[PDB]
Amino acid sequence: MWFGEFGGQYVPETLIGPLKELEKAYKRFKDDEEFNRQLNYYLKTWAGRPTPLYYAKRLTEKIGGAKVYLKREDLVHGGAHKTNNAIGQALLAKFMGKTRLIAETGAGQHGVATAMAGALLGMKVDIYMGAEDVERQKMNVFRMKLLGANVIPVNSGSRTLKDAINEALRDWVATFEYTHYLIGSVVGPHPYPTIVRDFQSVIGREAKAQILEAEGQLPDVIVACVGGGSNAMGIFYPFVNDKKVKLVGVEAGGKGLESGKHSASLNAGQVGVSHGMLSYFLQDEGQIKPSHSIAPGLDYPGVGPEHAYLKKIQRAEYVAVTDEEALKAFHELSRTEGIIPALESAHAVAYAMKLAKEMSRDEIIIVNLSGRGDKDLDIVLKVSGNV
Amino acid sequence: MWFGEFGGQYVPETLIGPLKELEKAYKRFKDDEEFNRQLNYYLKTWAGRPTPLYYAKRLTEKIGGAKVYLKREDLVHGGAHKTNNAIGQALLAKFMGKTRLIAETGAGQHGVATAMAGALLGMKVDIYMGAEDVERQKMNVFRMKLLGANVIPVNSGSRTLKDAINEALRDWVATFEYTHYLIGSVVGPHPYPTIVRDFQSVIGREAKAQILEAEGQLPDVIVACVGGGSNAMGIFYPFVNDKKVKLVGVEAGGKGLESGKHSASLNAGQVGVSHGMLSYFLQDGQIKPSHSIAPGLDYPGVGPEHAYLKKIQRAEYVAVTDEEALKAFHELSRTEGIIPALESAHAVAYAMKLAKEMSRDEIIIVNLSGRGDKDLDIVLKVS
Ligand SMILES: N[C@@H](Cc1c[nH]c2ccccc12)C(=O)O
Ligand SMILES: N[C@@H](Cc1c[nH]c2ccccc12)C(=O)O
Ligand code: NA
Ligand code: NA
Repeated sequence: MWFGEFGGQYVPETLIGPLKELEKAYKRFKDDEEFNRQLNYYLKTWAGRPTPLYYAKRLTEKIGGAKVYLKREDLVHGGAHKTNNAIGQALLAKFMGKTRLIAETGAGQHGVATAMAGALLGMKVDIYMGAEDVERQKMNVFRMKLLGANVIPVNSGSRTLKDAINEALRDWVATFEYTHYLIGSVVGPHPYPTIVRDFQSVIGREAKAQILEAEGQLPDVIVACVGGGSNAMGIFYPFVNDKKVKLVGVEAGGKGLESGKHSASLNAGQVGVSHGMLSYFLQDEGQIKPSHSIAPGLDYPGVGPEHAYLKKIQRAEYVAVTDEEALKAFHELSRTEGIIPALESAHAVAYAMKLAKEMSRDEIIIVNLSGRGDKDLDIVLKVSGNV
Repeated sequence: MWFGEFGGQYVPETLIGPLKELEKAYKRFKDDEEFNRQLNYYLKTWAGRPTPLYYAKRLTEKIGGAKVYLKREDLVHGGAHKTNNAIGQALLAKFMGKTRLIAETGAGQHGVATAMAGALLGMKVDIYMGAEDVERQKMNVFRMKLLGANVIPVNSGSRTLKDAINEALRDWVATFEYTHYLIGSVVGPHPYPTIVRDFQSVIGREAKAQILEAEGQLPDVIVACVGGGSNAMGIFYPFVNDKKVKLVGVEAGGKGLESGKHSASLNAGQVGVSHGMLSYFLQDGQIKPSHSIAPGLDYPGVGPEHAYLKKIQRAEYVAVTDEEALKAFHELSRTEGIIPALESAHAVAYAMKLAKEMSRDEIIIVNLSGRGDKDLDIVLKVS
């Protein structure tokens, strides 16, 4: 339940029963031969795993530093790493005899992934989404509707991601017997941070095998963007015991760390409790304060407790990249490698480019390209302008 | 050169020189050890081949007849099969010493694939696109520019795909010494129909191996959508010599075959010469306009190798309306969690009707040629 001082089950007593049932089911099914057969089958044939590890040769040469590989989570079904978690939890839900899935979403990407997994497995899907995010993400709302999911606008509180999570928790207490609450990052009360990390760790396991095959050795650095932290945990976790491999999580620097408009919880937040977990949050008064990022998936005031832990024990380092830096990396990757990255993933690219220039040419960097940029074209069109 | 009577190389003297140079280069490089090491490496690490073969279990059980499998070309980098052709030809261009790629596009999808491949190999990319299509494909135009390509609006003639092809050809005769013309389907003069089919046949070879692993046998029917015909040939070509395997191409029925608003060249068109080849074209007489809700299927002509297959009766060709493809778009999204391209939805729509007639022991493979992210704006307006 804890990662050092972070994690826990900071929830009302009505949630402890449901969380214990989930913890017991997961402990049984995680190593069950039939569950993993079906999971791997769906990941292979429906999601398209494994994804490749791609040597960004032009980008490497242009910077003239370390070798930059991209783990291509942009190629999984739906365009983001979120699918790995959505399938895992939706299948777990089916094996527990649940008929309905609920989920929070802010950017809409998790909402879409949950709706896809729900469609696949013949399950009912309701997505809680803050009204401000509904307005901002008209196309993802439409994807969810096409996929057969029902989107429920959340009008309470700040009308955004944190409020959707709380409304989803309120639903789950009343409906847990037939409903699984499908959380979209390594956040929330135990066992969710563990379950989501476990279902994303396939990224790192593939990456480790692919890099040893491609280069005969472990990478020097692994770089991943961090919103809540699931894609980073997925690629990090199989290298945690490899002491030589530096892990770098990249948070949303927004308009700048001193601008007050960012989502860098580990960098500038404080220890706090929200959504069932003890972790780092941006807060003023005790009030969990609004976050910002040009990348909608990084727009969350908190962070997963396992990242707080890895930062505390200094196993991983955490940095911030601004909106402008990510936007330059989005354009740069597109025209240098013909890969349009997600704006979230562009933060990790942006940092990797700075980091490669310093490092030696014999050394190796893996960047987790967590998603594709199709979803972000409207945004980039507005902000970068038509060209 | 030819496929039965169809195909050929009916171009002026200014095109004979570059086309012959391309045939020699293609002969040289198609089986070269170094060329294939680079191609398979790019298809694996950058494009993400192989793509899976998916058993659509809920769709199959719902319909209650044949097992429907989907060849998941929607998962290739870029979201459509065209990437296969774009990499192969762009690589060929690099091996021939070319620094520039030109290409036609109407839907924008070949334009994006060529832009991506050009970015990948460090080549200049100019995309010829009709002004009517430039106006209807804002986001694909943005994608191309984002990928470092330039988009040259074509204002001659009907301001769409056929005219853009013509302008690229006029460019290529002037610039062939350093430019490769990257054609986007199995059309145009020899050797383009052969080259494009060869670069897409990876689809069919994977699908064959995959269905043998899953089911222990070849499929009873393969169903693919047909615009120019590159995704259909890709999946058809490895099964041509397997006599038991039925091949079904699905053209755009549009507003209806009786309506005059469709792109079913094989079904309702006449034989003629255009863009240096003998094939089927919709005719008024002269070549007339085409229409489909799926922009990728919106072309009045069709590949000569499909004309050949239709004649020998090796492959059967059918049409599916806008309405029918739309219903299949929604059905596959809701039932399987896969949002198909509207082009691909034509293939799904026909495979669904066909599955109903067939038995539960029998197998259909549908080429799911692309994903539907690009079509959401169009589907939103109709919805
Ligand atoms: N906001 C993103 C990612 C996300 C989902 N759930 C979260 C919980 C915490 C942090 C981030 C997330 C999305 O909905 O796609
Ligand atoms: N119109 C589609 C497909 C296409 C490209 N070139 C073609 C030539 C003939 C027929 C169709 C095509 C596109 O541009 O993406
Ligand atoms: Na955060
Ligand atoms: Na046609």
